Amino acid sequence: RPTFYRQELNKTIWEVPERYQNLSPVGSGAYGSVCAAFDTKTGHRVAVKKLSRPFQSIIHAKRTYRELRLLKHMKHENVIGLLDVFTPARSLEEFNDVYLVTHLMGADLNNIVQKLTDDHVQFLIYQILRGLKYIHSADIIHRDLKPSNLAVNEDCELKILDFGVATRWYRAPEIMLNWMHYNQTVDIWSVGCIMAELLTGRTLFPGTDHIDQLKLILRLVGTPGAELLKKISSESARNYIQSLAQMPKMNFANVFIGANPLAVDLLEKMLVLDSDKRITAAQALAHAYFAQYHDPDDEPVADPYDQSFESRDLLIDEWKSLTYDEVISFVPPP
Ligand SMILES: Nc1c(C(=O)NCc2ccc(C(=O)NCCCC3CCCCC3)cc2)cnn1-c1ccccc1
Ligand code: NA
Repeated sequence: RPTFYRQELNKTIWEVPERYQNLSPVGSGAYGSVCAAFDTKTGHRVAVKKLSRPFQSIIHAKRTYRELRLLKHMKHENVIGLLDVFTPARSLEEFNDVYLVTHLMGADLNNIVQKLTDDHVQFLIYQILRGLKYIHSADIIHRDLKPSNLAVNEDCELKILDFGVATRWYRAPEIMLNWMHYNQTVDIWSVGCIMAELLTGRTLFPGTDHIDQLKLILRLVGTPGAELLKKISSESARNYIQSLAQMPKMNFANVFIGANPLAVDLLEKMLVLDSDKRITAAQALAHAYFAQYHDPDDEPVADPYDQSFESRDLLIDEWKSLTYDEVISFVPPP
């Protein structure tokens, strides 16, 4: 077990291994309680996140466990990974604080987007889809993909993260309200909204609320057809839909005027209202738009992820003990 040192940063106490030096708060609360640090083991800059009141309630304790399980799972170039997790505690009874260490990323896509060049759009969306193929293969759904959850270094290498840009702007209509029926392609909707905004410089669906959000979405993609309406089990949802004056699907070529026609064709496949018909991440990687980058031998799937804990109703100290187990069993990447 390593030697720790104590300091106070912008109102928060930080007890970290001497391995991590030169701690400097980043963002403000945008990312949580996060410090840029120098990792003396590797000679790389890292980010250290100290979880806030991780075991204050059952729900905090389960969120803490969930975050650590997800982070320990992720082993892909386009997904944030866990470099280290540590507690200053020497025992479970002493255990109250959880620090996570990741790569320090350069900028988010919110603090980048001005238009981008079509080549930079191809590469960034390619990497998002490559990461999504990976987490979708583990039956993980991001559910809050948006530009602030995407980080990109000066080299344009991109990682998917979740720090949690209104979420509603990027959210699939089927999970805008009554979230009882959806699939992995809720994330593909979000990618379509992100790609549109990289191409145009403008939020595609800047809804002021959930009702304005659905209105903007149906304006572009049209009101549900007969085939989709047959699949809506919520009577309230059906009554809302069928009370709207009918609207045709726009020709996306007439909306994204001047865009690469292959980018427009991929947007048409991502922003399909019917989630049964929406392109998957694996399918989208094989789309002609990514001809320059697609390598079907270098788009790996994930190991299976046991999310059986999500269904469990446990006490604070149980979630705490499980979290402690995961800290102890952590094996750093080589
Ligand atoms: N602020 C940070 C950090 C940071 O906070 N690291 C620490 C950090 C800790 C956790 C996460 C995270 O994602 N928890 C959820 C994990 C599982 C999801 C992964 C995705 C798929 C769905 C499951 C993220 C970060 C690193 N770089 N920058 C940074 C960025 C831009 C500019 C300047 C600095
Ligand atoms: Na979403």
